[PDB]
Formats: sequence, C-alpha cells, structure tokens
Amino acid sequence: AAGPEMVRGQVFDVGPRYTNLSYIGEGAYGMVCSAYDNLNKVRVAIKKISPFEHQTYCQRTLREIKILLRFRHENIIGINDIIRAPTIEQMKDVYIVQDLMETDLYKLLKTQHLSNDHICYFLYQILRGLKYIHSANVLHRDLKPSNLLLNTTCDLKICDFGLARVADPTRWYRAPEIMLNSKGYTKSIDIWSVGCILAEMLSNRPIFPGKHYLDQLNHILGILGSPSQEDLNCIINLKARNYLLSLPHKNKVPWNRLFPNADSKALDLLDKMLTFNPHKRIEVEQALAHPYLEQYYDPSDEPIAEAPFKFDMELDDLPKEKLKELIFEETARFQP
Ligand SMILES: */C1=C/C(=O)[C@@H](O)[C@@H](O)C[C@H]2O[C@@H]2c2cc(OC)cc(O)c2C(=O)O[C@@H](C)C1
Repeated sequence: AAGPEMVRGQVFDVGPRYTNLSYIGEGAYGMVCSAYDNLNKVRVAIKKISPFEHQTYCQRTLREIKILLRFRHENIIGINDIIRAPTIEQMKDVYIVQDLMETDLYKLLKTQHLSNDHICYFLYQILRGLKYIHSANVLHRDLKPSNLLLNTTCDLKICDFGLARVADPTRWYRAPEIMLNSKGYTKSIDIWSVGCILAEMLSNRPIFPGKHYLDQLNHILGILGSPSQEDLNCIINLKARNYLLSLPHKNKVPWNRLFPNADSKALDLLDKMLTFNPHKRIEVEQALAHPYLEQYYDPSDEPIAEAPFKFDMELDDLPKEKLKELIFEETARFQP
C-alpha cells in the first residue's frame, strides 16, 4: 500500500508490521500515533523520537529505553518493540512501540469527577508501580497526571521515564527540596509528586500551580505554611535557607478547608505525602499500608525488582555520537 506512511507531514516509517496510522500527540521531538500491530494482531501506541542532535535528548532516550526494557510490572508502560535503521549512520529516528492505552489522568481530570473508590484505586496503582520503581533503586522524577495512562478498565500505567535516574540518596509536581538545595536526589521527590496528584484527584485542580519559578515555592508555603525550625535545618544550602527566612510568615491551611468533601483518611495520607521536610515524608511501602488504601493493599501482590540498578553510565558527559552508539546497541535486542 503506497510507500512509507505519512502522519501530519512527518515521516512515520514503521515498516509493514504496523499499519493504519492515526495521530495522537506531539511532545516536541516525539510524535505519538496509534497503529495496528499486524504481528500481534493488537493496536499499539508508537512514539517517534529524533534525539540524535542533542546530548540531552539522547540521554533521555537512552535512559528511558534502558530502564523500560528491564522493567516488568503491570503499572508501568512496557516496550513491545523498538524500530530503527540497520546502520547507525541511517539511524536518524527511533520508534518506540507500547500498549495503546485509552486516556491519561490529565485528560480524565479535565472532564470527570473521580469517585472516592476511583481516587483510591488510581492512588493505589500509582503507589504500586512506584514501589516497584523504587525497589529497582530508580527515581521517576517527573510524576504528573499526563504521565499516568489509563485504559477503559481503570488499569493505570506509569509512563515517560526520560527523566529517570538511579537514586543518589512540569514545575507543578516538583518537591520543594529541588527548588531549595541540591538537584533533589531522594525517593521522597516522587512521593511529593504523588501527593500533588492525590490533591489533584480530590479537586480536579492542580494544588500548586506556580506561574513562575519562585511562585511555585509560594504556592507550597501558602498551603503548608512557613517551614518549622527543624524543617529549616534540612535546607542546608546557604542562599535557600536565607531566602526562606526572608519570607513573611505563613499559616498552615488545614486540609479539610481545601478539600471539604474528601475522605479524611485520604487527607491524612495527603498530609504525609506533602510534607516539606523530605525525611519526614511518607515512603512508598508505608503509603501503600495506610488506612486510606485498605481495600486494595495486598503486599503479596506488589512485586519488587529482583535486583536494584546502579547505573553503568551515570554522570554521562558523553558526546551525542557516543550516546547514539549505546542507543543503537540497546535497541539491537529488537533487530532482525
Ligand atoms: C507515555 C509518556 C508520555 O509521553 C505522556 O506525556 C503522554 O501523556 C503522551 C500521550 O500520547 C500518549 C498516549 C496517548 C493515548 O491516548 C490518550 C494512548 C496511549 O497509549 C499513549 C501512550 O502510550 O504514550 C506513550 C507513547 C508515552
């Protein structure tokens, strides 16, 4: 049929295996289409990426592929297949094939009230995938509703691991310690994000929607109030600590005034996730065992990674041509 299929001007060269192309999205260098996998007789999502001229875009691509080839968990989108040219010279583009999901949490939150069972079930599933990621000693680092994919039966998968890193322990879902001291290197960063997502499910409305960089921190303290003395001591960067002190006092807005209609158990969980001090922040295993998730919590049915990562390339500084090379090698699993 014709030649290489074309979607909105962009070449989508996915051989005869995948046909019936239909546009879904365009997150910069990466267009997402749905397709029909003629081998497996299913419909799939296919992401086209062209990272090879940007070290950063190569690092995200390598990281995502490396991680996701190694992960196997129901609440994490897996990689079915990767398509690419037989020679690194001709490898200009990379197509990642994954399960077609039906919607995402962001989309879903702009159209629907979530019943408490649903919020509970989505939360559960987020935390279940998170437990597996963290057992692998990996930080997602970019949890937000658009990275939470949903099917018609409410199965939830975590997506986009391009910012993931081996733990070294949008702006709206960023832990405050990332704004404050180092480049945020604890698992509690992900828990924070999940608190933001929880709050968003409770009200259909982002909890800390900072319009600019320092505003994000004002939204956070607007709600949690000024950090306590002990909490100030965890900000160990000179300029951040002093900045915190230069801020006018702020009251802690109680959770039931922001969410008058929420399950009080959900709000208790929310509190522990949206804890300023990262050391006092609830961890994933305790989050799952919280009373709020009582009906889904099943630790015999919450797999962990068999072995934790410890990255065989981290601190990169690798040139693009080198990253491309590893991307070529890691994508080789899938070549004829
Ligand atoms: C999953 C990570 C992302 O890129 C997200 O930002 C995601 O929101 C993008 C979104 O296009 C995907 C998408 C959309 C639908 O229909 C709503 C179904 C899908 O299966 C996917 C998908 O699989 O996204 C993957 C490729 C990336």
